[PDB]
Amino acid sequence: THNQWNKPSKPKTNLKHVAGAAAAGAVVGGLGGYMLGSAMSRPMIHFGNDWEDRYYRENMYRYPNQVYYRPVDQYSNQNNFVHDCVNITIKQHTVTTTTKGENFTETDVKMMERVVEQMCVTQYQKESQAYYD
Amino acid sequence: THNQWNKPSKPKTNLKHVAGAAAAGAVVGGLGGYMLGSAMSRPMIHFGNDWEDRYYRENMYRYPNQVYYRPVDQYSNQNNFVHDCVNITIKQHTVTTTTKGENFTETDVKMMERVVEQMCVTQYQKESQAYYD
Amino acid sequence: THNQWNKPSKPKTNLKHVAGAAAAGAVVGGLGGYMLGSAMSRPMIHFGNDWEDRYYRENMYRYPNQVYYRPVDQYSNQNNFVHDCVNITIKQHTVTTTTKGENFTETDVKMMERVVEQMCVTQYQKESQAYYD
Amino acid sequence: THNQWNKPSKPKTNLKHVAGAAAAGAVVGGLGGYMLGSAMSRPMIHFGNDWEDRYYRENMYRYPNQVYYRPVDQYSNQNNFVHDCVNITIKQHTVTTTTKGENFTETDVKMMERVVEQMCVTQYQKESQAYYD
Amino acid sequence: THNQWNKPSKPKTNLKHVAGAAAAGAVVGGLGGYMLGSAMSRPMIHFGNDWEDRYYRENMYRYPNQVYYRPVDQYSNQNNFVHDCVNITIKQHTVTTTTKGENFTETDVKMMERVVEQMCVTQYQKESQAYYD
Repeated sequence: THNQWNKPSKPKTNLKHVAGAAAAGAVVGGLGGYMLGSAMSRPMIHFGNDWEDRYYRENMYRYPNQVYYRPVDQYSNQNNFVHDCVNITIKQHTVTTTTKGENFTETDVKMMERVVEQMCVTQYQKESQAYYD
Repeated sequence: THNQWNKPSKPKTNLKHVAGAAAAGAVVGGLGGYMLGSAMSRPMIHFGNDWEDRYYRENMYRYPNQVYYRPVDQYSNQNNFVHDCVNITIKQHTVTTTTKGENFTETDVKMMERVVEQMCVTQYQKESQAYYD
Repeated sequence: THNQWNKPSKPKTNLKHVAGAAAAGAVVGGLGGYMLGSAMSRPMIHFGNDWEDRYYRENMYRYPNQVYYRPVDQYSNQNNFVHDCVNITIKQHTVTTTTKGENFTETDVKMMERVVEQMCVTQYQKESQAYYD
Repeated sequence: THNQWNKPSKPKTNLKHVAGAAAAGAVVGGLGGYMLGSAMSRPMIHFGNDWEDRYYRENMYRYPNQVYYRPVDQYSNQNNFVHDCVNITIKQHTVTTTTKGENFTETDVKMMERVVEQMCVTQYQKESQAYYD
Repeated sequence: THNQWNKPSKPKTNLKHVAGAAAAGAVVGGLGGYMLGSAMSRPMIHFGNDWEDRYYRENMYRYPNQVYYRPVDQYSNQNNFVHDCVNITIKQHTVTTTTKGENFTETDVKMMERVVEQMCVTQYQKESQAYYD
C-alpha cells in the first residue's frame, strides 16, 4: 500500500539566469579567447514526494573541464583603443550681456570663439611603421 | 495498491534564461574566439509525486568540455577602435544680449564662432606603413 | 490496483529563453569565431504523477564539447572601427537679441558661424600602405 | 486495474524562445564564423499522469559539439566601419531678433552660416595602397 | 481493466519561437558564415495520461554538431561600411525677426546659409589601389 498526497499552494518559482553560459561583454581589443568554458551544472530543485527502490541512478560520470590554451604567435601593435564616452556636455546657462551707452562705438563682441576642437576621440596614426618576417 | 494525488494550486513558474548559451556582446576588435563554450546543464525541477523501482536511470555519462585553442599567427596592427558615444550635447540656454544706444556704430557681433570641429571620432590613418613576409 | 489523480489549478508556465543558443550581438570587427558553441541541455520540469518499474532510461551518453580553434594566418591592419553614436545634440534655446538705436549703423551680425564641422565620424584613410608576401 | 484521472484547470503555457538557435545580430565586419553552433536540447515538461514498465527508453546517445575552426588566410585591411547613429539633432528654439532704429543703415545679418558640414559619416579612402602575393 | 479520464479545461498553449533556426540579422560586411548551425531539439510537453509497457523507445541516437570551418583565402580591403541612421533632424522653431525703421537702408539678410552639406554618408573612394597575385 502506497499513498502520495501532493497539494502545493501558490508555488512561485523565478529563475533568471540558472545555468546559461552567456558571454555578454564588449571586446574592443582582440587575440583573446573569450568565454571558452561551458555550463554543465545540475541545479536540482525538489519539492514533491519521492519514492524509489533498488535502482542504479548514475555511475561513471566524467566532466573534466580540459582547456588547452596554445597560441603560437600573437601580435597587437600600434593600436589606439577607446571604449566609452558618457555625458560630455558644455553648458552656458543664463548668459546675459547688456551693452548700453550714448554716442559710443562698439567694435568687436565674440561671445563664443572656437571653444572646443575635439570632445571624445582624436585618434591619430601618423607615420607609424611596422615590420615583420 | 498505489494511490497518487496531485492537486497543485496556481503554480507560477517563470524561466527567463535557463540554459541558453547566448552570446550577446559587441566585438569591435577581432581575432578572438567569442563564446566557444556550450550549455549542457540539467536544471531539474520536480514538484509532483514520484514512484520508481528496479531501474537503470543513467550510466557512462561523458561531458568533457575539451577546448583546443591553437591560433598560429594573429596580427592586429595600426588599428583605431572606438565603441560608444553617449549624450554629447552643447547647450546655450537663455542667451540674452541687448545692444542699445543712440548715434552709435556697431561693427561686429558673432554670438557663435566655429565652436566645435569634431565631437565623437576623428580617426585618422595617415602615412601608416605595414610590411609582412 | 493503481490510481492516479491529477487536478492542477491554473498552472502558469512562462519560458522566455530556455535553451536557445542565440547569437544576438554586433560584430563590427572580424576574424573572430562568434558563438561557436551549441545548446545541449535538459531543463526538465516535472509536476504530475509518475510511476515506473524495471526500465532502462539512459546509458552511454556522450556530450563532449570539443572545440578545435586553429586559425593559421589572421591579419587586421589599418582599420578604423566605430560602433555607436547616441544623442548628439547642439541646442540654442531662447536666443534673444535686441539691437535698438537711433541714427546708428549696424555692420555685421552673425548669430552662427560654422559652429560644427563633423559630429560622429570623420574616418580618414590617407596614404596608408600595406605589403604582404 | 489501472485508473488515470486528468482534470487540469486553465493550464496557461507560454514559450517565447525555447530551443531556437537564432542568429539575430548585425555583422558590419566579416571573416568571422557567426553562430556556428546548433540547438540540441530537450526542454522536457511533464504535467500529466505517467505509468511505464519494463521498457528501454534511451541508449547510446551521442551529442558531441565538434567544431573545427581552421581559417588559413584571413585579411581585413584599410577598412572604415561605422555601425549606428542615434538622435543627432541641431535645434534653434525661440530665436528672436529685433533690429529697430531710425535713419540707421543695416549692412549684413546672417542668422546661420554653414553651421554643419557632415553629421554621421565622412568615410574617406584617399591614396590607400595594398599589395599581396 | 484500464480506465483513462481526460478532462482538460481551457488549455491555452502559446508558442512563439520553439525550435526555429531563424537567421534574422543584417550582414553589411561579408566573407562570414552566418548561422551555420541547425535546430535538432525535442521540446517535449506532456499533459495527458500515459501508459506504456515492454517497449523500445529510442536507441543509437547520433546528433553530432560537426562544423568544419576551413576558409582558405579571404580578403576584405578598402571597404567603407555604414549600417544605420536614426532621427537626424535640423529644426528652427519659432524664428521671429523684426526689422523696422524709418528712412533706413537694409542691405543683406540671409536667415539661412548652406547650413549642412551632408548628413548621413559621404563615402569617398578616391585613388585607392589594390594589387593581388
